[PDB]
Amino acid sequence: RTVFSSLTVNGVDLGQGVAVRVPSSNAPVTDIESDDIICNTGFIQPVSKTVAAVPAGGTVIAHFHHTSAGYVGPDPSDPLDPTNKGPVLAYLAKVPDATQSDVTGLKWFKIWQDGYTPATRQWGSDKLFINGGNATFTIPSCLQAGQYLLRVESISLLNAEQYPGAQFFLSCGQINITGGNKVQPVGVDFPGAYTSTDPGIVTDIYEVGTYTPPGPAVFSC
Ligand SMILES: O[C@@H]1[C@@H](O)[C@H](O[C@@H]2CO[C@@H](O[C@@H]3CO[C@@H](O[C@@H]4CO[C@@H](O)[C@H](O)[C@H]4O)[C@H](O)[C@H]3O)[C@H](O)[C@H]2O)OC[C@H]1O
Ligand SMILES: *[C@@H]1O[C@H](CO)[C@@H](O[C@@H]2O[C@H](CO)[C@@H](O)[C@H](O)[C@H]2NC(C)=O)[C@H](O)[C@H]1NC(C)=O
Ligand SMILES: *[C@H]1O[C@H](CO)[C@@H](O)[C@H](O)[C@@H]1O
Repeated sequence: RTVFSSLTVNGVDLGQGVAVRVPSSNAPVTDIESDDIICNTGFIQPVSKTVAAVPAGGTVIAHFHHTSAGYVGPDPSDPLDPTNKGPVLAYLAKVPDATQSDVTGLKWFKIWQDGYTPATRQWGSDKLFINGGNATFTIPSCLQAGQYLLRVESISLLNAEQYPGAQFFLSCGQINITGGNKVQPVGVDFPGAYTSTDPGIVTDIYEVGTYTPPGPAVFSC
């Protein structure tokens, strides 16, 4: 169990809950056909009306912690219990307004992931743990400026030998990409991008040799 609940943009911490729709619970989403797979559900109200300005090319940190409160001191399961092996992923979708309530029917492109590295037997989740819940990635330099949602996700595959089983821990940040260029990548639907036959979603982690995280290939300029 883990929750993405704060952002840092080019080394500046925005504050707990700022520009993120923070779920009230650290309970996972498990239904990949639910609209809950888009940006989670049950947000702490009132939801932030901050939209973080981020230059295209800028470095973002999405902060995960064990609970929706963020950092509350030492905890052996903060940011997650590292027995929960799996990937970490980040997607963007262009939106008319990053504070709009309706997140359905958006087109999501993947900008970062960290899956499994066979030679070191290390998962993205292990690195997230080592990094104190910091999922650090760059916003592609060539993107069209404007408002976007930033969907960042930690998947636990501990119970993923069947479907349902995989546990999806995700939130959406609210950003305004500045500068940039004119690229508007092709995206995928949520729900829809993840299916019950995807071997990134149904897998035995005690039988992993190679692993491919679910969803489309990472977009890069
Ligand atoms: O079908 C029903 C489900 O939808 C429901 O789940 C709840 C759906 O409403 C959620 O609250 C939302 C949170 O998002 C707000 O949107 C904006 C977020 O950005 C802000 O900057 C802006 O001001 C907000 O407008 C939206 O206003 C608010 O309603 C709630 O958290 C979910 O639990 O459950 C019942 C199902 O039957
Ligand atoms: C995770 O991210 C935070 C940024 O939110 C890092 O904290 C900052 O570290 C820099 C340089 O190391 C300092 O200038 C800031 O004063 C720190 N801010 C804090 C502690 O709130 C933090 O080091 C990262 N954690 C890990 C384990 O990498
Ligand atoms: C944002 O910051 C990181 C270093 O903190 C860089 O690695 C990245 O290229 C971007 O400048």
